[PDB]
Amino acid sequence: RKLVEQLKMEANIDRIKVSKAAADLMAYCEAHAKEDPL
Amino acid sequence: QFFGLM
Amino acid sequence: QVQLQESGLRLSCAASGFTFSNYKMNWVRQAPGKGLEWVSDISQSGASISYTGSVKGRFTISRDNAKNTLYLQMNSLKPEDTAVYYCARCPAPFTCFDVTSTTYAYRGQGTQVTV
Amino acid sequence: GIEKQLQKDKQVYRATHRLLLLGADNSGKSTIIFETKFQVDKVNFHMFDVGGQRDERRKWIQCFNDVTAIIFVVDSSDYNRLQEALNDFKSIWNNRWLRTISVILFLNKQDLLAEKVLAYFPEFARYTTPDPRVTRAKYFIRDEFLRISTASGDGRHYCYPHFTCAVDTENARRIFNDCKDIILQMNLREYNLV
Amino acid sequence: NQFVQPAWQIVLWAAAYTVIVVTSVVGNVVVMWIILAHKRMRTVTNYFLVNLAFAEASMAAFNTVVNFTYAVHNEWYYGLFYCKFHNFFPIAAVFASIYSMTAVAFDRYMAIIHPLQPRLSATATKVVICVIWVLALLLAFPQGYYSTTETMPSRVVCMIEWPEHPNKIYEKVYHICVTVLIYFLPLLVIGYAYTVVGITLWEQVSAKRKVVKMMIVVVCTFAICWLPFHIFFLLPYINPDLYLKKFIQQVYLAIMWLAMSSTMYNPIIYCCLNDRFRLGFKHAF
Amino acid sequence: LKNQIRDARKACADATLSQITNNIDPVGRIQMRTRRTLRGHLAKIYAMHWGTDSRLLVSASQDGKLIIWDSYTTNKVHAIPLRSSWVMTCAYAPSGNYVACGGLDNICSIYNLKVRVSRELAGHTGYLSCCRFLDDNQIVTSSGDTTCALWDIETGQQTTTFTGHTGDVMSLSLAPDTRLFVSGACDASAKLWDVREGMCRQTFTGHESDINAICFFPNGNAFATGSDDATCRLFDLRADQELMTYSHDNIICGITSVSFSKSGRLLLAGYDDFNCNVWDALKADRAGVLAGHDNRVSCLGVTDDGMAVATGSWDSFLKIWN
Repeated sequence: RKLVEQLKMEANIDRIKVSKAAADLMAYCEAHAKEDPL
Repeated sequence: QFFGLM
Repeated sequence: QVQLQESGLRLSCAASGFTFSNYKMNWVRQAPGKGLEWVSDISQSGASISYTGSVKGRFTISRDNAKNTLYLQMNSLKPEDTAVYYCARCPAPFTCFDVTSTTYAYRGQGTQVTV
Repeated sequence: GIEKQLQKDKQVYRATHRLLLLGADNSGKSTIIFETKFQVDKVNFHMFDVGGQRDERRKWIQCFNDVTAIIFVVDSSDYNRLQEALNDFKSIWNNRWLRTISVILFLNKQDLLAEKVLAYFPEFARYTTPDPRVTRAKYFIRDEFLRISTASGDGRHYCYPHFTCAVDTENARRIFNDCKDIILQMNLREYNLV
Repeated sequence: NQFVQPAWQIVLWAAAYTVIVVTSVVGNVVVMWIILAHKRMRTVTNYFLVNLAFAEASMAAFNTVVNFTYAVHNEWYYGLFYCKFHNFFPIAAVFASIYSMTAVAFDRYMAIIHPLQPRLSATATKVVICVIWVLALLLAFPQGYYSTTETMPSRVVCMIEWPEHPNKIYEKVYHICVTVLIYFLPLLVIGYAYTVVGITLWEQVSAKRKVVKMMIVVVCTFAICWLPFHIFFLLPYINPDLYLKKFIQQVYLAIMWLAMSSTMYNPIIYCCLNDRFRLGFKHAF
Repeated sequence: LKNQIRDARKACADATLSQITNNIDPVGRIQMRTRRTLRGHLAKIYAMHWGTDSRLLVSASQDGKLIIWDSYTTNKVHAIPLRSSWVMTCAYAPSGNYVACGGLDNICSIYNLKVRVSRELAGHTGYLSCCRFLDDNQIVTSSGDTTCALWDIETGQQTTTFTGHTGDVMSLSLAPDTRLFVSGACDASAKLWDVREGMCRQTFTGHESDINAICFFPNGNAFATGSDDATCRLFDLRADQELMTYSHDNIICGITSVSFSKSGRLLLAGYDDFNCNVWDALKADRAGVLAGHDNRVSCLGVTDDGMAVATGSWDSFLKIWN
């Protein structure tokens, strides 16, 4: 009963586009090139 | 005499 | 997500969500009034097969990777075989401890079998 | 002088051999987490019995990779509980992180086995021995473990069977001799002799 | 000039000595490369093996080559500084080799008899190696310090020139001390250790019989190969009349070959016993 | 009801991660050398954490020694004998005045650096696996009895008990915002928790075996996972789907420790092939092999300023690579 309620609470979530997450990850990765010692 | 050495 | 579903007299266990030919799978039973007990095991190649001595020479355990499922064949049953039958998998691939456990994360809910 | 005080403690790490104890609830592990220490022949052994964790043992057993020996104690009288001991022995012997170190095998409560047999395995009938009944039963129990122990990994580590009861008092010298033999073979491997 | 040997005998001794120095230095530097290069065999347990291999290689190369090229015609070619150098350093290499064999035997005895006692640390191992080398150079110092190159008609000799005594006490007491510290006591120590180990250690049982047989070979060939060396070097304090002809030259060359025959044995033993050493000799060549 | 979640994640699958990373040059080859070698440990070591000052680190070993070293001079500044020999986790406080340890003794001991034990936390029934400091007052711990716990060190009692796992919990990572934390367990599921709300937020199931290590991305909106099936996966919190699978056919061994750099471009992972790997977090390509250890790598830590990385295996040797 608790697991079904937890999965039902986790079902109603807001999901942005995967390309939007890829673009944000791209922006943070290319925004810190000068502070990367490797 | 021979003078051998170790 | 890993999921093992039992059915079945021939037992069929369906496995999905993970690679099939890299794990050693087990069959365990739960008779009421006692704990769990190991029945038989099968390796990746299907060569190293062992059984419990109480059910040795009677059961036929098999694995096919193309159908991605596990089969068990029973004949000449006994009244002592009335139990809940779980298909289990020990977690480390290319290799096995915790399949006979109270709580396990890689085995199904089991089916009740009574003669 | 921090590094000077460590080296003496280094001797405290080196003169003491650690032991890992397993078994079940019915086996007499206590009468042979919990810590015990005993000195035989001016050599200290310090044995561990982990019993506070859960039944899942596939993660914390990796902590015992460098222990000298594993004492596996088996209940022999109750015949319905041997198959779990066989499966545990096979799983221990076939482990990746436990294949270097060796298992000293104790078969406890032999007097209870004799009292039970003087009152499961379908291959027992076609077995011959390598007061006459108890010898066949005892060496059946021994050989069913030794076929697993000699099935694989015989060169890396060995198994030392032992027959004992709860009223025994000489297990310290036997485990001393077993550890001496284990470390002797390890030293013969380390010194380019074998 | 005396001791001008004919050509065929010089060719025969040159062939034998060339064979023994080539096989000794090849085996010893390969033992160096295997222990110190693979980094998995690099252990505190093998530091005595590295020290023994170094002392045996130094023995073979320096001592055997300079003694043979000296003793072919009894004419020294290297001058007084190298006369001092040969009277100092290769004798210490010999002494350190025998003491490193004693240390290896002590380690094997204390390990096989007492396996539950812990192995010695790297600090104590380095201290033992340092004490071995300091005592070796300290015992080889009186020959190095008293060396002298002298000129005779058509002859140049490197000889130890002790202060003169009416009874020849100084060099006799020195050679007696060298004998009792170099032949007697390490042989007794290695014999007691290998006897106790062989008695205790006498399928995997055949490896133990091989190990006991091989240490029997080690003790016997040490006694055989180092008896006539000390016998001849203690000879002139008992029977000094044997130095008339080239018979003592032949005796000296024969006992130098027999005494330097003990350099080859340890790579042969390590190749015959261990499997990874066989793999190492296979990989090197 | 999870079939609707699977259908929603399938509908959210617009493009792969590598489809959006095409218009950039790859990193290339990344190589490092052992600048410092630490040989003061006797037995096998299990855990390690870097300080926030990037100068002092702490190492936990199974012989009962907790040693705080100096990374610049390769020397020990503190060496604490432990009450229990068996430990599995350690963490050095951001203020630098505290260090925690825990293991099979069911105690989360806290040690003060202003050396004796300060307090001893006893609320877990299983072995501890990972602990990290939020502040100097509150700490988050994880144990193998499927429980994470938020402790207040001033009172020594659990504030929130996180119980949402079915397998034994191996690792946790702290967000840069110090308000959420992700945790991985032995049920092929890693999930996010809120320290204030005391409840789980999202659940991520992508792997096929036990999760052994986890780390946040430097922006706090992604995390990489390492497991026993010889693969790594990158997950995004908002998308809640698998982005990249850093896997190779020539590795069949486990993964024990992962960590990210300052930029997050180089994902550093400790494998079970006696060597670590560096991964491009976008190209999903192999960048180099870190092979300097004779035993299996158990701990791995990258400094906040990224000027060094420390790595340990059970051969009692700590190595700084740069």
